Amino acid sequence: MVYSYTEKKRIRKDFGKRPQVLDVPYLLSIQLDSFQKFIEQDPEGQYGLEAAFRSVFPIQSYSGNSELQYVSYRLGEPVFDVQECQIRGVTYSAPLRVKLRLVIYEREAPEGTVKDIKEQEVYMGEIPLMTDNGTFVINGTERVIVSQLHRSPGVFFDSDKGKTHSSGKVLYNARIIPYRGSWLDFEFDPKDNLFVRIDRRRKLPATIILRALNYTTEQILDLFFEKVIFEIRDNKLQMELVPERLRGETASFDIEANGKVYVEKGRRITARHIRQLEKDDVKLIEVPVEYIAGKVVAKDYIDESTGELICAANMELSLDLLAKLSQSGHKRIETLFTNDLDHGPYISETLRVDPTNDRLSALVEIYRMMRPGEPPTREAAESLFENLFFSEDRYDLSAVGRMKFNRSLLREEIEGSGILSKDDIIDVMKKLIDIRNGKGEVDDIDHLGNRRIRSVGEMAENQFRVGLVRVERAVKERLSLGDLDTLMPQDMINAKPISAAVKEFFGSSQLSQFMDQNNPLSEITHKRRISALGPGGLTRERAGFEVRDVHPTHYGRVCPIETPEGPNIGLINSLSVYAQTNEYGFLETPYRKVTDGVVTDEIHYLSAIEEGNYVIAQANSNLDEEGHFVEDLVTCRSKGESSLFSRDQVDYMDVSTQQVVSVGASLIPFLEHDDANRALMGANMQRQAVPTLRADKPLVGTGMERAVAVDSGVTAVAKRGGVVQYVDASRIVIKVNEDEMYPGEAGIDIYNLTKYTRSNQNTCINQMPCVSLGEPVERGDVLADGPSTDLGELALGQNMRVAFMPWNGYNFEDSILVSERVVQEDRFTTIHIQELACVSRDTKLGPEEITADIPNVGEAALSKLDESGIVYIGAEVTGGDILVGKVTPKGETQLTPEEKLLRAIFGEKASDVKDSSLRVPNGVSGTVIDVQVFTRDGVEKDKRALEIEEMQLKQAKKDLSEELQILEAGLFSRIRAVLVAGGVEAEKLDKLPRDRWLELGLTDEEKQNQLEQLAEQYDELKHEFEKKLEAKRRKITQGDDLAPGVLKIVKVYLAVKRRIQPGDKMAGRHGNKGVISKINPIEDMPYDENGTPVDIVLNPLGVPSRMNIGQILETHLGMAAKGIGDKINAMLKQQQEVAKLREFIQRAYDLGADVRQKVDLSTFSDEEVMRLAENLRKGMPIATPVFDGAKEAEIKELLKLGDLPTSGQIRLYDGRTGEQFERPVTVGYMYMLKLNHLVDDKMHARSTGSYSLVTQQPLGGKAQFGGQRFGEMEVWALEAYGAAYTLQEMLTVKSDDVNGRTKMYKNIVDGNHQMEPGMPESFNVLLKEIRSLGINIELEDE
Amino acid sequence: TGGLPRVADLFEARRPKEPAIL
Amino acid sequence: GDDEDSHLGDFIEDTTLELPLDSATTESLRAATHDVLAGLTAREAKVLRMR
Amino acid sequence: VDALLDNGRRGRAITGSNKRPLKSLADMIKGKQGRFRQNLLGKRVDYSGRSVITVGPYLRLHQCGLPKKMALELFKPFIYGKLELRGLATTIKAAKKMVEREEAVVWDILDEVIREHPVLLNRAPTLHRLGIQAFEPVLIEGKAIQLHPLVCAAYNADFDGDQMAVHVPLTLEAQLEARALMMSTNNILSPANGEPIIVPSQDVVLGLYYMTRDCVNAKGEGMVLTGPKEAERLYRSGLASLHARVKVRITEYEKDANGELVAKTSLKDTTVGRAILWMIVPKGLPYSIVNQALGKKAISKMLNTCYRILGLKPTVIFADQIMYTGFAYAARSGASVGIDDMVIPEKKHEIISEAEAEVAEIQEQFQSGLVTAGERYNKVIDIWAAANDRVSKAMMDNLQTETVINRDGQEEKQVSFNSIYMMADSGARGSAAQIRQLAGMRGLMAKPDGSIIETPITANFREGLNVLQYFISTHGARKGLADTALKTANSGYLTRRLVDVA
Amino acid sequence: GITKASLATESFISAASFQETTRVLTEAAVAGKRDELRGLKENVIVGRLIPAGTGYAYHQDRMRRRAAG
Ligand SMILES: CO[C@H]1/C=C/O[C@@]2(C)Oc3c(C)c(O)c4c(O)c(c(/C=N/N5CCN(C)CC5)c(O)c4c3C2=O)NC(=O)/C(C)=C\C=C\[C@H](C)[C@H](O)[C@@H](C)[C@@H](O)[C@@H](C)[C@H](OC(C)=O)[C@@H]1C
Ligand SMILES: [Mg+2]
Repeated sequence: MVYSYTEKKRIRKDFGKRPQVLDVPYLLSIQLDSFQKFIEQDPEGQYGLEAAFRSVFPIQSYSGNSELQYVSYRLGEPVFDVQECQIRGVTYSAPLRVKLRLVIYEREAPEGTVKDIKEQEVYMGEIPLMTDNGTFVINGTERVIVSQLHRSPGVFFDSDKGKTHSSGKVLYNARIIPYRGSWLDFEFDPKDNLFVRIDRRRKLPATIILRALNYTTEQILDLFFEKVIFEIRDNKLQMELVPERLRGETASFDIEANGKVYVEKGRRITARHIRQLEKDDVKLIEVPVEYIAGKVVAKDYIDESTGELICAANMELSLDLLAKLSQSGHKRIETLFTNDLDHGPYISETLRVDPTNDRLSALVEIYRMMRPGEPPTREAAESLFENLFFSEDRYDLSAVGRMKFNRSLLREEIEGSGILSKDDIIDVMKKLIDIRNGKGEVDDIDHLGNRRIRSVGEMAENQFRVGLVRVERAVKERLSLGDLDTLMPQDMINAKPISAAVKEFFGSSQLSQFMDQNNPLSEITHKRRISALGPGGLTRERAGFEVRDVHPTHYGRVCPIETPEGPNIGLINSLSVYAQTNEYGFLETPYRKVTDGVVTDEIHYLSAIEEGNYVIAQANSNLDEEGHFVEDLVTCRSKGESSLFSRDQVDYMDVSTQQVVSVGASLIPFLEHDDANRALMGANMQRQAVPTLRADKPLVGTGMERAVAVDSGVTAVAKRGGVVQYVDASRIVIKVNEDEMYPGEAGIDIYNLTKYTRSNQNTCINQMPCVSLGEPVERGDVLADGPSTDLGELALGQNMRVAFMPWNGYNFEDSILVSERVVQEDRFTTIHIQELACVSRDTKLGPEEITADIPNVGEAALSKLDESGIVYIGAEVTGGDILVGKVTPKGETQLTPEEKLLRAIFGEKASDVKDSSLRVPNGVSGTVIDVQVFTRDGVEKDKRALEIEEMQLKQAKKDLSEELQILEAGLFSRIRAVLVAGGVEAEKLDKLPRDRWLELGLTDEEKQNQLEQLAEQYDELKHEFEKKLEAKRRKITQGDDLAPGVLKIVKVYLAVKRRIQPGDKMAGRHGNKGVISKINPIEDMPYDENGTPVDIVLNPLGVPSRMNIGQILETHLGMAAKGIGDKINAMLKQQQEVAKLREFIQRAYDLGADVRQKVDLSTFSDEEVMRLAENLRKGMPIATPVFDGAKEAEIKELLKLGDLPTSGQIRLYDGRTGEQFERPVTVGYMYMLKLNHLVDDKMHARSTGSYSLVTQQPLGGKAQFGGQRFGEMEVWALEAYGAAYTLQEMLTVKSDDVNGRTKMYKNIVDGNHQMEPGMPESFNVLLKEIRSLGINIELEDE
Repeated sequence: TGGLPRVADLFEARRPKEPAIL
Repeated sequence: GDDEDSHLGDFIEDTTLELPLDSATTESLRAATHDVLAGLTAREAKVLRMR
Repeated sequence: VDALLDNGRRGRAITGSNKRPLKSLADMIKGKQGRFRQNLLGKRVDYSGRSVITVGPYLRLHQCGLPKKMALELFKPFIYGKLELRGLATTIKAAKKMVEREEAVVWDILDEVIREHPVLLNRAPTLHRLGIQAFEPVLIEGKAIQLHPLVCAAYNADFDGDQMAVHVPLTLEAQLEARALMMSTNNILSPANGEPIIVPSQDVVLGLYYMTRDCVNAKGEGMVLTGPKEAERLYRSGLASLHARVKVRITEYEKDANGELVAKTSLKDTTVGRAILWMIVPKGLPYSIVNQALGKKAISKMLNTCYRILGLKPTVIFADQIMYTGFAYAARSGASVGIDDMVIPEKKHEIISEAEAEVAEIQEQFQSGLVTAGERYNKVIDIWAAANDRVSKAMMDNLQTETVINRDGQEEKQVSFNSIYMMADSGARGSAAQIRQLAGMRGLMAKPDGSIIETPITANFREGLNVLQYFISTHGARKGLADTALKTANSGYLTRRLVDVA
Repeated sequence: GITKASLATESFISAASFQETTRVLTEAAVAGKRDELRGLKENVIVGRLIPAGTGYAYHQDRMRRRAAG
């Protein structure tokens, strides 16, 4: 706070104006919070194991009155820890121990229990655990589970205008999507007939569902339609008139009542006429007997006398029907209110297409729809229909479903039942009908209020839930016949069923994937990731551009520019900087509440639907002092659109200027200047930078780079503040400050650094200490850097001097021309750690031996192996060397005449064993940094395995002893201090042996109780050391359990150092790729007047076409930065004094006006200042905020301080001719990444390799790669040219002809180039396959 | 209309939606 | 993998075949021993070709 | 029996212990699409390889750089047979041990087997027949394939890491097929239209544009020289500027006789640069072709006429030279791009203001009901659009001619020598549209549903875009990426139906 | 239309390639259709010289030997 200790070492100069009101939260939040919610004790149905338990429980038997309920659960300590779990290969997991209660009710109750046995914590499954960094270890490999984005459960109303039927007219359909259970769809048609289909099944007329809910015809019309009252009073037809009913209709006759004619025939009834009737209160008018010819009667009508049905409900009345029901004494007739514009007569026409009548009829036709072909039954239809939407078992909307359902239906209750009710169905239909009537609107799927985000916690809960139902069937099945007190809740509940639901998820699921770890950003950008793919999601082939496209709701939640560019674009994205999961699971973003005309710093998080109505200001706005908007009108976005908004209107304002982007995009300096296409590519490639040998630091930056390094776990951050007691390349020991220290045990924090080891991507992950002996460190400071981090910042590469100019075509397209100085400085060098394996299996002929005796190898070959047959640690090896000797039995070689003479002449005994030994792949060369030997339990460990075991044994004791020693000294040094208070004897105390100190007491005080405390914790450690050593020894000596057939396994780990060579991919942060073309001597490099060459020569032509201008700015400011450095490098080399240095640096940190940096003279003028300058002499680190970043003027002014031109261009001279270059060229310092495509991976070549058995075709078996695949398109290419023979040779002798290939090869060596082609085995196989059927296929003629 | 799909329609001879008569 | 037409059987190599880079060397050793058997007397050649 | 022959026509029997239905004999033939054997894709091929490609400007148009290691493994049989043909190896085994040892003598054996022996190079999207071309191999240290720049167009091959595949023509007929059909030099013209596909690409054409160009006053203006020879002697020595207006004696040729080359000599009014370039132009081409500014369009029509007049061989050797010289002089030019190279109009801010009153005018007309909402919208959209055109044609005038220089008098004005303009004018890279986005305001973007936002992007890239402006820019990007990524696959489908029908 | 016109090809091996295989094989097998090659697709499947370009000389020379003395 107000600058840290490693901030005193080096400070990044920060342009940008806008003060940051909110700071970047924990970037790993999502991953961690969710699982914390999954596994936790929640005393209620809130999601958790508790809830998932309470769902499937209690389990009662079938009618047997045997019930099983649930008490409580617990997670046991992990069997192995995370590190051990990786080496051995098992999964990092904890036992789930759950208390169960078995009750059996006395048969023919009043409910009472014969006996209830409480089975103490039956064990079911081991659930995986998340690392502190948010990763899971499934089998020895760090894996991340990506959050999913799917359609939220609820109701959704869509259109389908256009494409359907090509008549226009649109359509309106509703869809009810539960979290679990079947889908219910409502949709219209061109005939305005409402239809319903359950799931995707056959279309059915809508009303058939209402009947299954026990609604008669009479009640369907009464729900969806209003009532037009017709009275027969005195004689001939009066009618009730609601004055609003006449809008949108033309008078069909004389409209007159109260002796006054309001409207005549042929006069449409407008707002004027309607006003007259409303104000004159005309309830009853006289109508003709012919008007009811179209009106549909509402209820049923019978003849009171004859008891016969005159007309059924929902029947069109006619002039004759009116006569037959009038003489029967009917005064009133109810008809439908039907308007072809406002309230539509839809349901009415749906009934006429309805084949059913009563509930049983509908249930039959429904049961026969879902499960057709089988005879229907009443109980079957009833059972099915009740099991669909009404069963607590087979249907749930959960909380999100019910909430959005009720919310979208304009209800009050925000939470409710998890099944569907008749009230619920009726309302949805009403809304669809309301929309067709023109009042109300349809949602859109792309809105982020309808897009829900799951995550590890939620997903595991579903899987664990699945386990409990499949175990549920069993418990009931067993509790059916159970004998009373013999069985207990163990014999019922199994492990394998439940354990396998969760195991099948984490093990293989589209959402569980290898952490992409070549790079911290890669990690951290993977752990925040969204996916619309996988189970319960769409597929690349299924969904179109609507969903892929960026939506207005994406602001501040999902990053627009970080998405993969490819088959799935917009199907991934990444999480925004400030985004957070809504309580219900939506995406909400931070905002500032603007009351009256002031911008308040209270933050308010708004979800996608929450933000809709409010008016939100811009992150970039000008306010001052009290924070009143400076301009009279300011740019804002309100509803789905952006326009200028008035001074005091705005309800809220953006929190930060960054909040729109993602950690990836937030790391691109001068992002505001790059076209979005190149920006995408930039944040996409930045994740690919393989770390380097020397972590550099970005010279040009954003200021997020600090946050990414620390929040990702690659680095090591101080737990508590203090002074460094001990610094080693291995560990770091900090003596805690007492204020931060807990009273007991005293303590020091010991950090064990990760050393050279294999990453998932086979890169090198190694930590280095960044602090010096006896240096003050404060809590939350970086103790040691990881790979690709520099002094706490994030360096994914190394910045270097770059010049833009065509150089003799060697840069032609994007190609990059790099000075030899770069490769000599070994700065772009990269370290790879590869794991190679050797397996000794079991064959029916015999077991395979790892022995060092290998047929047909010289003494030079077997040199690098020890007596046991495994290469020594540290021995440098190259391609072809034997890492592990292996030999497998193959008996009776069955040789030939000429081979027998050869052996006869040379008297060689051809061994009964063939050589399987593991040898280094062709071309890769490195140093062996390690060897592991896993052995089956029961086979005798060989020499080397034992040597290794003793070493590990010995190594374990040293580490543990090291622990105890530093720990004990740390504790006794505190006892010395407490003993000196109240009874101080300074020189006296340290004379006698330290172990006997514990006897001295103290005067009555808490200090006596402190000595007591330290005593307890001391002895605890003494024994804790003991127990830890024992466990480790057993874990070392215990034979690791292996697969079937494998007797023993040897894994060798090589550390290859690849530097850089033509063909490697290199790119800047701006989306500018390149492939190094030529490596040029320093002699030929363009140099400046000072004689200093330039490291890299880029082609300028790439800049205008792809519009990324930041890459130029990044160069310029960079140049300026190096300037401030170089200057300092001179004054430090001048050793001017603390004053001059201090003076000049201050000038830099101010820079002319109005920036947020502030600065020094709080810093200690001597020890702190001189150290800061020493770190800046390489260059002056600068921070360009994302959209707050520096400006041209600021850069030129910094260039003024630099001594370098404003143009940013200088004169350059060709190192060859020494002559000048016409025109100035731009030179500066651009940060550049080495992506890992490196050419000596991609390159492959094959002459003649192995071949596939089923069809003879080139197949790589040696990691000697199978040949290149020759396609259809490539065939056409040969056919367009006239080249027939190349094509025949391509698809015959070169591949598929088992003869022609050998007959050819012999000709190639004989020196005769020909081909004797024959027939490709593919077509030759096809003949037998065809002939294998009843088809006779012959080859005719001659 | 137009574009690459327009080309495919031409070579596919498809009779248009609201054609003329000769 | 890939959901692609790659199926397990497509990855099983043939071990009973003889590689051409080899078959050429078989045809060569014949030419070799046939050359060297001409270095002996007609009876030594007949006797060695017989044994 | 049914399940055996063709499974799925009745019950779909499922395989033992595995849920997935067992594949029957009919399913063995069938697939996606039709047959698996020849359908894409289609059998693996021996003697082949692949890797990342890089530039290699030194190459002649008929060759390509091949990694030493790739070539060793590819020609292994050739190497073995040649090694014991000359008697460097006792037998094939000893030869194998030799190349496996990489004995120094073997590299020389490979130079023999490579010399006259084309290899086939291919790229991903094999569309037209130019997708495969033959080259003469050149042994190269390093793991990257070097590809002659002039061909990169036919392949649509960038250097951003695209990889290419190599194939060896084993049989003799294939060697001669490769050399006489698929050789690089034998297809220089697109089969779609007779225009040359070997047209120089970007650096090279910027070279020739900077070469033949003229400023108003430069060292040596007005003097006279005997011939192109002494023109280069003048330039390289630093006496004369590359572009200065100068009369020099040149000798052109016209074959306008009957199969016979006429010669004619005169004093041509030209520049120094065009004089030097004339050294390359073969024979019967007139000097008229090089006397202009030589943009990318003209520089192609140069090659075409050269082909339609002198024939093939002269055109090839011509083409090589243009590339070599293009790259070379462009490097001398020191063309670059700075931030001060993008000139914003001084009048931009004013145009925006004027265009801003119209919108507030139409708004006032809509508030009073004088105009309907839709009619309002269309109006505002039009004025902003007109504004964009105004600024574009503002910055275009300023950028283009603003070089104002003095010859012996006060002033005169010519086409600007500003870096970015030369790029866009020559035809190398960049275009009036993209330049407009750099300096003048860029556009009015479009919301996903296809409507166009009525508040354009008033800023550009030389200035900053604020949050909103960038966000609005995003939809356009995303539809772009999406359209190409899906539309790439679609193009292929069209050719498929076509080649099937033909 | 192009997709419709490509449907008719005399040679069935070509048709079994891009059309629906099952139907082609049956519908041809009943009539006892005898495929003479002569086309491109079919010669590629069976693996001999394409009846165009370099191969055109071959096919020509064979086509005349056929149905001839
Ligand atoms: C279990 O997951 C598998 C299958 C799901 O099946 C399936 C259908 O559902 C998917 C989901 C849910 C995804 O979220 C996904 C994905 O997010 C993604 C790619 C495509 N990846 N690329 C492929 C390589 N390519 C040349 C670059 C683009 C995918 O295909 C998928 C994907 C599927 O296809 N990509 C990215 O997100 C981006 C932009 C970066 C990720 C980079 C690192 C490198 C990857 O994480 C590596 C570490 C692996 O993790 C994956 C390979 C997972 O494989 C394993 C073994 O771990 C694989 C997703
Ligand atoms: Mg590319």
